[PDB]
Order: sequence, then structure tokens, then C-alpha cells
Amino acid sequence: SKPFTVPILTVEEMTNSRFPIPLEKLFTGPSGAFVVQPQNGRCTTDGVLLGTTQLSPVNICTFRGDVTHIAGTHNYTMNLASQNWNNYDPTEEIPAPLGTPDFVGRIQGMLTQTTRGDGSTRGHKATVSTGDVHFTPKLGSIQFNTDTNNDFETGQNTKFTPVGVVQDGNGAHQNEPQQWVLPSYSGRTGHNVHLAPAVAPTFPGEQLLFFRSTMPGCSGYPNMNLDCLLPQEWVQHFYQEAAPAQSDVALLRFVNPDTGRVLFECKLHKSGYVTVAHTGQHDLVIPPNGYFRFDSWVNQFYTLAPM
Amino acid sequence: KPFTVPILTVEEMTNSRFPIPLEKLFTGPSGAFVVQPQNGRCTTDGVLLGTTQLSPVNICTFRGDVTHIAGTHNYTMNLASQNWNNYDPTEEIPAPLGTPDFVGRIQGMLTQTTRGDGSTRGHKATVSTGDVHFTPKLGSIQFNTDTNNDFETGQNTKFTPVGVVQDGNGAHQNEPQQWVLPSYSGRTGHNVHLAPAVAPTFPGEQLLFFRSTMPGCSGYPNMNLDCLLPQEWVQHFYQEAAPAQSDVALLRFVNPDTGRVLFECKLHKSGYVTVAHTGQHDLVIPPNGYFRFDSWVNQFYTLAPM
Repeated sequence: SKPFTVPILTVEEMTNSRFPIPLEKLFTGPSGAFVVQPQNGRCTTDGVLLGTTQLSPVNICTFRGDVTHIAGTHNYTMNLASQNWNNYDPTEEIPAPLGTPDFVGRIQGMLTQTTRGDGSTRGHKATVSTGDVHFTPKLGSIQFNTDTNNDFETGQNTKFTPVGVVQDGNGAHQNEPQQWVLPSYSGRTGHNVHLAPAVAPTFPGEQLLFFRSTMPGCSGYPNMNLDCLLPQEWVQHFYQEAAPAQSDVALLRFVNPDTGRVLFECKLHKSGYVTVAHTGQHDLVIPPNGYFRFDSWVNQFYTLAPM
Repeated sequence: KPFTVPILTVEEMTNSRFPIPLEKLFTGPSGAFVVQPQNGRCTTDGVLLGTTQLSPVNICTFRGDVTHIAGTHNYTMNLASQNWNNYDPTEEIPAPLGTPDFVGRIQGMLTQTTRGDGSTRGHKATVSTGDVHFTPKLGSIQFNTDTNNDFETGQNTKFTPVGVVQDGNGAHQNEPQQWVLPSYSGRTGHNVHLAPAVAPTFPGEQLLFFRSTMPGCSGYPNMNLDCLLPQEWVQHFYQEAAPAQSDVALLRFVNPDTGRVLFECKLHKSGYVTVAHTGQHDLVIPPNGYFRFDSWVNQFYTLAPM
């Protein structure tokens, strides 16, 4: 059987699987009080993609299609196409199109468009509110708020490139986005289906280990923390290697190459997430050259050395 | 350690010169211009070259602090490193890693967070990489923005690229110029530490380009963007660091559904691909097709014609 491995990349060399930005740090905390069910950055160790997960880091939270102006507003409806401009297929047993945002919040970026006939182009700042009634990506349509009411043409290829998140209103600082609340992919009365499972520690004294980034902020006082369960590079690695899982738990050691010494160990669960033995919120202190190393498959009863 | 390339399809991979997916393979003659891109440059045994770095999302991004140019909508950015450490202008690279490697106007957004209280702001911005103020190797560049007072000094500021612009007045598709390198030190110095120009010399061979279409944000831009290696190949070689047994790796492009070889190509050790073809051609490939390394060959090996 093909030996299992994880990439030798450092944390700072890797990319968040839930938004197109670099990883910054490792974080652990208790998660009993919310549902950890992200749909991006979901992949089994033997390379089966889950949820809305796809391979391209730059396609996360991007949208493509044609747009139509909503009269009397600066809003546009985007009729979604697939990433390669084929028809979007809503009948696939996935929660939403691959790469769809998996948090409730307002994502700002740019809408860009090319007119096929003459190659004329245009671009405008735009925001999609993934919590609003018009956000129905599973059904094939979403709405953008823009700074124009007449520039975008109908029947022309249009792309949304995400940049960051916004916050405003009378609510408390950092009250949005809500990274652990999935959008309603089929809108307000709809129910999400075909979801990658919720994850939770199941061994005494363990917590999830999160791969954390800080999302760019574009206005107000947003909560910019974004935690993923797997680096995008791990998703890409497992998909290609497709190494058989010899047990349900892979033991990883985090190693300092300058000394060769193990800083901590963690469990990489076959279904695609990581736990450590720790209690409480903690920003991990690591050497920037540190990296993860697979050491062995263990059984369900293995007790981690405290982090 | 056996050399390999990733089993990813073209559409599953990413351009190494701009943060967008690959779309197609293209070959054409390149004698009439200089092919010296600085992003997407890596040896097969994993040595990064030019301004090439590992993150697909950091290509054509900038980070630093900004200062407003009074009476204008322009800002000067004093560059930091990708992790907000001080930028080291003495590093043996042409410019900060991920700096754009073509002359043109790149539009995107500048975003900023105030360290003290977590307030944030964001504005549309354009950087003109052909202008005299574009001196990333010196640690300074200029943006044109849609604000005249909002960005604060001494606060972390990021440029996220989106697409390219062209001035409608003048010939269509006259910019950007993807094969013209910026002057990374402006008029202050010549470019240094460049990945070398590539120019095939084996009879009947052309470069094989990994092509994307850049988003256009205004006017009539040339949106073609050709890279010599997919970003995922850069990432792969860097990690595997498999020894090169010769200067040329023979790859076959295969249809896994049939097992049939569509074409073969040379992956040169210094990091670029050639095919035996003459003329401009959009390759017709099956969507599940992928590249497979078959063997190391020598300087005399003749490819089966594409």
C-alpha cells in the first residue's frame, strides 16, 4: 500500500482553504458552543473531496456567470455558470457550487466583465451578502451590491474576485462575518443538504487544531479570523496521492528542522481534520521553519502527548 | 528519488504569473520577443528562480504601509515582506517575491486595518508597473486609488490584484505587454538576479505555454497570460526536490480514459516546456488529460511531432 504523507511545507508557506489568502498561524480552542461544519477545506486523507471543496486556492469564493441589473438599485443578479463557463449543474449531490463561501458575511471584491464582440472591459467594486435572501448559489443565482446602475451588460461573461470582508450597522464590533455559520445555500426557506459532516473532538482532553488566517477587512470592524481544518495544500496533496488509510487516525509530529526535535504531536483523522491534547484557547508558538511529519497510523485508543 | 510531475489536469491548475486558473495549452513562435518571465520559474529539482514563490494567492500582491501624495488620489507604498517582516532589498532576487513580471496597469483593491482598534477600509486601486515610480526592488511603489484621504499612515496595507486595464485611446490590446519586464529599480538601476531568458534552439521546437485569460477592468486590454510552469508544478518540484538525471525530462500528455498518448514534450531542467510544432496552435485536449513523466533523455532526443 502506498505510504501516506503530508506536505513538508511550513505553515506560512501554505494557504487557507476557506478564502484565497495565506495561512498565518496555528490555533486551538474549545468548540463545543458552535457547529464546526465548514464545506471548503474538506478532504479525506485518502483524497476524497467533501462538501464544496475543490483544488484551486484562487477559485475559493469566486463566482462566474452573466448579470442582470435590478431596476431602481445598484444591485445585479448573477446567473451562475461553472468555473470553466459550462452550465452550472445544480443536480450534483453537493451543497452548492464548488468554492462557494461557507460562512455568513459580506464579502467585498470586484466584478469584472468582458464584451465578447470587441473585447471591451469594465470592473466595479461589489459586495455579496451570503446571509441575505438572494444568496441562493445552490439554485444557481446570487445578488451583488455595486457602485454602478448601468455599466454592466447582459449576456456577457462576468467574474467576481473576492478581496475581503465588511462590517457595518448598529451591531457590536466583530459581529460579522460569522465563520461557523453556513449560508443557507438555497435561500431563506431552504435547507442545506449533502454537507460534509460537522467535526468535534471525541477523545478526552482533545481540541480541534485550526489553521488560521486573518481576512482582509474592507470596511467597519469585521471579525477577520478565519479558521480552516486543512491547509489547501494538504487537500491538493491527499487528492493526488490517494494513499490508503491504514487506520482512522494518522499520528503527525510537528518538527523543528534546526534541531530535529518534536515540538508537539497531533491526530490527523482519516475524515480530514486535526486534534491536539489541550484545554483552552491558545495561539501556538512555533518556529517559522517548523513542519508536519506523518509518523504512523494509530488506533482509536491512542492518547496524545499534551501539546 | 524518482522525478514526477503532478497528475492534475490543466483546468485543475493555476497560472504562476497571476492568481487565476489555467484554461488551455498554447504553442507559438517566440523569436520576435524576449521570454523572460520571473514568476513561475523553478528548476525540476526544486530551486525557485526570479521572483517566484510558493503561494498562488500571493502572486501580484503587495504588502506594506502607505503615504498619501497630497493633492492627488495617489499613494506611495513602502513595501514589507509577505509575512509583514521588514523587506530586505539586498536579498538575491530581482524584486520582492510575487512582484508582477510584466509591464501594464494592474487593478485591484487596497485594504487596510488600523492596528489599534481593528477599523478597516478598502478602495479600488491600480498600479502601473511601467511608471518611473514603480521601484519594488527599492521597496517603493505607487498606486492610483479612488480615495484622497481615507488610508492612514503606519498601518498594514495590502494590494489584492483583480485584473488589467488599457487606455481605450490608442491601439486595442496594446497593453499589458506580458513579455516586457518592469524595471524593478526604476531609473535608479538595472534589473538583477533575473531568471534567464528562454529560447528553444532544438530544430522544429516551440515553447509550450500554460495559458489563462486575465480579467479586464477597463478599456481593451490584451488579456492573454502565458506561464512556463503551472504554479502547482513549482510547488511540486520545490517539495519533491528530485535530482535531475539529465537536462531534459520527457513528458507524455495522456488521456486516462483511453490510456492513449496525445502528445509528448520536453520539460527542461531549468524549468520550461517545449513541443515539436511550428506555428500558433491551441492544443485540443481531453478535459481529464494530464502530464506524465516517462524518462530522462539527452540533448539529442527528437520529440514525436505534436
